[PDB]
Order: sequence, then structure tokens, then C-alpha cells
Amino acid sequence: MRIGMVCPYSFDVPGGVQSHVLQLAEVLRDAGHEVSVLAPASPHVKLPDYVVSGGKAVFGPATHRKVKKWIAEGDFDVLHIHEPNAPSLSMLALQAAEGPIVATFHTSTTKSLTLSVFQGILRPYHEKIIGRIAVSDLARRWQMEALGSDAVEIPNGVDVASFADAPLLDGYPREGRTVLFLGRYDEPRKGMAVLLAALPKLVARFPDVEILIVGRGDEDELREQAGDLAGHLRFLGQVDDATKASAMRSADVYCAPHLGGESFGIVLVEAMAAGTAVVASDLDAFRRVLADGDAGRLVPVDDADGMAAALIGILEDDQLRAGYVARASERVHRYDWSVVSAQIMRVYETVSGAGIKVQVS
Ligand SMILES: Nc1nc2c(ncn2[C@@H]2O[C@H](COP(=O)(O)OP(=O)(O)O)[C@@H](O)[C@H]2O)c(=O)[nH]1
Repeated sequence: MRIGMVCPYSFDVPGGVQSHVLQLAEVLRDAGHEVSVLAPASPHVKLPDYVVSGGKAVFGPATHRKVKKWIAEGDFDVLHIHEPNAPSLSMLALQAAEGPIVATFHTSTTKSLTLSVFQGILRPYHEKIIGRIAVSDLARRWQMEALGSDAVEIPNGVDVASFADAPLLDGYPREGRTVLFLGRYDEPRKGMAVLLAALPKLVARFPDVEILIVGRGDEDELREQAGDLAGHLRFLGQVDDATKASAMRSADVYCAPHLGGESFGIVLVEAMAAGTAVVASDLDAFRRVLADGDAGRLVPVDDADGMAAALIGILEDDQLRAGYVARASERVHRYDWSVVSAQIMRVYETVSGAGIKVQVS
């Protein structure tokens, strides 16, 4: 198989979609397939030579040509499009392409905002997608309600062994204990304000806590907000993946205090693969990763003092924690790429046939 994939986002920054596409590509090549990845210009990062640039959004004419040419020249058995929002690189590809098209819908909000987008003026184009992948069962059911055709739920994957076998960061684990936060801490939806509001109760119990923070942001503003407790914040910046795996595996707990906006809790999966216990907001996506409290602690959404207690309960009860970790490590095999790339491949096989190729409309 020759598989064309389109990522709508630059690889210049980390994200769930970017990282899904690149690992999926790598995994597919290791099975003997040829994969070509189209994405916007990512000049700031070293990419393998199978990643092709769609240009920079200001998308202009050179990009429309590049997409038509990449399809026409690519000899693809399947075109796999990710997040075809309008406007986007993916949606451009979906409008230019004819034939064996697969789409993954990484995000959703509501039933209504799925029926309308699918059944609206972009319907003609959404109907061209022959294999439709949703990242949850409810999302999948919405797509089925919308267009009257079969969609499939397939979770995003991880490489479970790259966390499980990550080397510890130096000086770890710590005796005062660490809690990990990962993400762009200054979008409110990521819930840094909740972890911040829980720091005083945490610090009054573990007076040598560290909050290990992965992600880009304004350390100055957060330091200023932690007030007298800013000494407890250790910022790794936007670290690389191997150091991120090391960071997760050297923390005693991972804190996901998100306020909303999450369709798949992929960082939670990364913590479960690492063998690090999880404490999470309890958005619907986190509830399904953690299995209703079986593989991690779920805290109500905007609950500062419930979040303190949870993290304190996890850190002072070693058997409770070791339980989570052991249960989570059994379950996380669900998400491992060898499960997930198999499901995706059965979609590729459904959609494609003896010498049928993707062509330009
Ligand atoms: N290496 C690295 N990975 C990150 C960083 N931030 C997020 N990620 C990864 O990117 C993915 C996206 O999760 P998340 O960024 O929090 O969702 P999003 O930013 O809102 O798309 C997960 O695989 C994270 O481990 C970072 O600063 N460094």
C-alpha cells in the first residue's frame, strides 16, 4: 500500500494531531508500507524525508497547486485526511481528491455542531469520505446520525514501551514528591488555575513538593500568581519527546485539571504507559481513558479543594497508588500502536481495491 496522509497543522509545535500522524506514518512504514505526509511548512523542526510541505498559510495559490500535484503524482491507494475543518489543508485535499478517502475526526463538541457541519454546504465533500474514523463512540454515533453511513471508533495510539522503559530524569524520583502538569498552561481550559489553587493545601502536607510543568508559556505570570509558593514550580520548557517520556516516568503523579475542550485524553494515556498514577478533571474523555475511576482518580471539574485532596490522597496512600498504576498498565495496551494501527489498516483495506487510485477531482 501507498498511503497519502494530510496533517492540517505545522509540525513546528507539538499537538495531538501532529504527533498522531507522524507516529502512524512511522508505524506503517515499519510494516512495509510507503507513506507520504503532507502538512503546512514546518521549517523549525527536523522531519523525515517523506514529509512534504503544503506551504505556509497567510492558504494561497502555490498551496492549491501543491495539493493537486501531490495527489496526481502520488499514486495513492488510500488518502488519509486528519481533521478536515473548513478552511484547512485537509479540507483542501478533500475537495481536490476523488476515490479511496479516509478521514479521522480528532475533535468534536456537540451532536448539533456535528449534524450541521456534516449536513451543511460542505456535505458534498464530506460524502466523498468512504472510511470515517471518530475517536469516541458518542462522536461516531453522531456522524452516523448525520450522514446515514457507517463510521468507526478508533482511539489515538501511543508507543506504550517508550514510556514504560523511559530513563528517569536525574535526581528522580524525589522524596518531597513531584506532581506533573503537561500543556499550554495559559489557556484557561488546561486548568492551571485549579492546580495553582490546590498548591497551598498540597504544600502544607508535602512541604517539599515540586510541580514539574511541561509546556510553553509565561513562567513570569504563573510564578507571580503562585506568590510565596513559586519556589515549588519547576518549568521544563517545551522539551523533546524522549525527555517528556522521562519526565512522566519520574513524577509520582500526573495532574490533568483541564476545564473542557478535550476529545481524547492522550497525555493521560502517556502517563498510564509510563506507570505514573493519574489524577484527572473528569471530562467525558478522561472518564473513558481512566474507565470510571478504575485506572485513575477522577476529580470534579472546577474543584480546587477536591483536587488538593485527590493528589494528597494519592501521594500519602502508597497501596492506593500502586493499584492505580498496575490497573492502568494492564489497560493502556488498548491504545498501543499495534492495536490501533491494525484497526486503521482494516479501514484502509475496506476502502481500497485492486488497482484503484486516488485522483484529482
Ligand atoms: N515533546 C513534547 N510533547 C508535548 C508537549 N506538549 C504537548 N505534547 C504532546 O503533544 C500531544 C498533545 O497533547 P496536548 O498538547 O496537551 O493537546 P493540544 O495541545 O491541545 O493538542 C501529547 O502527545 C503530548 O505529550 C511538549 O511541550 N513537548
